[PDB]
Amino acid sequence: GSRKIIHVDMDCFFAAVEMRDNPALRDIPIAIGGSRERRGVISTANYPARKFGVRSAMPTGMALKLCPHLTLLPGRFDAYKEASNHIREIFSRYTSRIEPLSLDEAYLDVTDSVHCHGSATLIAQEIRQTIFNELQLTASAGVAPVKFLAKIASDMNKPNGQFVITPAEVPAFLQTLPLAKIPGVGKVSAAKLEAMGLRTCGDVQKCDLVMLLKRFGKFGRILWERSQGIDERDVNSERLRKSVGVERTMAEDIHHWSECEAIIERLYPELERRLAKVKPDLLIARQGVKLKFDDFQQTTQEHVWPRLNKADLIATARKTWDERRGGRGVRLVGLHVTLLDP
DNA sequence: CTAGGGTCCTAGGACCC
DNA sequence: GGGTCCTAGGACCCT
Ligand SMILES: [Mg+2]
Ligand SMILES: [Mg+2]
Repeated sequence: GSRKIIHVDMDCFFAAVEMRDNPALRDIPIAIGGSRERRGVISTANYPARKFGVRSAMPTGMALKLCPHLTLLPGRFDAYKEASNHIREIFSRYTSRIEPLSLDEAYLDVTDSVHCHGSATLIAQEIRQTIFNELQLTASAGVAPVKFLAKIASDMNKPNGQFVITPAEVPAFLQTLPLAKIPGVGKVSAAKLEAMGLRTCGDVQKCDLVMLLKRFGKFGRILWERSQGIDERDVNSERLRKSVGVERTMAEDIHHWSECEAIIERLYPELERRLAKVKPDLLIARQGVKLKFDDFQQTTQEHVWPRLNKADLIATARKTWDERRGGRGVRLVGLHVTLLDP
């Protein structure tokens, strides 16, 4: 009763696309991200930039101090979306059991596959080879009996490689696996887990489920399970978008409602155009706004509302501006919509 | 020196039974 | 007091 799960993951995705489309970028350090003047961050970087320590989510000013010749690119999201659609279609040639997790990656359940003599290892390799043909981009892959181990595995032999974890290999792999590598255990949780002496799955295996449940709730059950290789989550090909949002951080903080209003007027057409692609009649479940202050606290306020409406967003932003700004400056303004249920 | 696109979980009061 | 909706906030995911 053992499933075969593939996780496919594109290498340096946004950067790989820019280098394909402009070979002059192949061997110099490059990164997609907002300039330091726009208070931006790195979305991702190629391997020459990563050599300098440039990483995703690094403030761009830090990236540039580490790597002064970093070439900064704004991003071509239709180019990325197009490569995303193309790899998903490549995935469909092998199975319909496809759960995309972002533009550049997906789980595949190939348990019931007839391709490559039922070998999940060869399926993954054929998929990666096919993606290199056809798109001139490379991908890595992970093969395992459950989702999270497959997703961990695709990072281990990257770029342009794969890694297989058999059931026989699961207990050795788990024993020294850092908790922070489990998707969904982030910096905050890893630091709480570290501070009680829990660093690895082998550490958590020596723990009581009842204690984990008291101290972490449902998360403690996930921790307990994952540390044993337990991950019964099914590959689900039927997930749907639940929200759409548009926000911008300005180059300088704002302090006047007129400035905030001016920003919303430019945000709103963009929110409308994006909603309309998925919901032509603009019918929605909720809409709302987001401010982030110069002390980096953030507030959202949103409400039931039947259809995208600019004036109500302005009104709501006005209340938020007056009712919970407390005189600090504002670095981000955002608009947001919750989609209807079906 | 701290983005923008999102998902999921938690938690209190409202409301309904 | 138990479901469920409403709303806010936050950890976390991807590049
Ligand atoms: Mg990737
Ligand atoms: Mg990815």
